[PDB]
Amino acid sequence: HTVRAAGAVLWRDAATVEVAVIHRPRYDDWSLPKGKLDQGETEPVAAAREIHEETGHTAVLGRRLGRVTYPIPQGTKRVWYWAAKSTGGDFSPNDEVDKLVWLPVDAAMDQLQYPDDRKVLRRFVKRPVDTKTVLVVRHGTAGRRSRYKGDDRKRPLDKRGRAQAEALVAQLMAFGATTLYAADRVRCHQTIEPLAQELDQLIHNEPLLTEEAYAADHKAARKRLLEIAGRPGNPVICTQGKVIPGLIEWWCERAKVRPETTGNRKGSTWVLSLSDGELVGADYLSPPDEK
Ligand SMILES: Nc1nc2c([nH]c(=O)n2[C@H]2C[C@H](O)[C@@H](COP(=O)(O)OP(=O)(O)OP(=O)(O)O)O2)c(=O)[nH]1
Ligand SMILES: Nc1nc2c([nH]c(=O)n2[C@H]2C[C@H](O)[C@@H](COP(=O)(O)O)O2)c(=O)[nH]1
Ligand SMILES: [Mg+2]
Repeated sequence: HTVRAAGAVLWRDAATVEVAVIHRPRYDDWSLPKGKLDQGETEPVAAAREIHEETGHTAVLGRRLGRVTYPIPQGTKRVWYWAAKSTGGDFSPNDEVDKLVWLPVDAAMDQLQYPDDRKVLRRFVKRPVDTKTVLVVRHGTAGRRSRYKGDDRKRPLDKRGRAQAEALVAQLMAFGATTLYAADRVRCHQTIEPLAQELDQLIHNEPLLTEEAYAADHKAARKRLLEIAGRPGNPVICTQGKVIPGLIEWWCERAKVRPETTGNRKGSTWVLSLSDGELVGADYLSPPDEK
């Protein structure tokens, strides 16, 4: 049995940056802020909640930093970790967490007592952390293709897919999503419509990013993805199953980035972290209703 948790290396400008290390009186330990997923929570959403609950800080998650596991009475503790840039707040000591110290990486490495937290911190320092983010989303569940030629331009999300679309709002907001783009198919727009209502933002339509256009002109689709990525803000781009794997593989190869996880499920998300226009992380997140 797995106990699922998420946390973060929370950081701010004083690598050279400072990172947050917390102390818990119950264990007398120094460690990284994290906690267990609530019912229906995704890891990124739980990470942001637990940072806020334990440190008092809000944050924007960036690169994923790997997974740690360890034995507990209920079975196995599984913790996924993110880089998270502080967006403000103040720590106040309590019975759960009584100290929080901000330290440069080198000193935080000596403060952290668990080898796996230090392993996480080593990942953190390996690559840039002041990153901008592109979120590539496969649209949610939308029934089965018809017997017709083509892909069914107007086929909508199904009930489950509508629920994925609602659940993706918290998921994508965890990464500071600000701009919205969708391939020219109804089911792509509908997946990011709840987020569009949240942000009060319009969704930019992307005919170059449909399965049909990608198959006809893959180079145009590649050029467009980079064009979207170069704009200010953190874009969400919702497209289709034949399009994403190729685009992600292409970008990872050009950048020599190795994804730690891989998939292509309806409602899944690739978090693409960019520093100075170069890809430094490609993190595949399960659909929000898949564990
Ligand atoms: N934070 C942390 N605790 C660990 C690690 N390895 C490890 O054996 N422990 C120990 C410390 C505790 O005695 C025990 C359970 O603590 P926990 O932090 O995993 O569980 P919890 O439910 O009290 O805390 P949380 O998961 O809600 O934040 O596991 C680790 O890498 N990080
Ligand atoms: N506070 C605390 N620190 C520990 C433990 N195990 C451990 O290796 N360390 C590290 C981190 C601390 O800097 C130091 C603990 O000494 P002080 O309690 O004097 O700070 O050693 C522990 O159980 N409690
Ligand atoms: Mg905790």
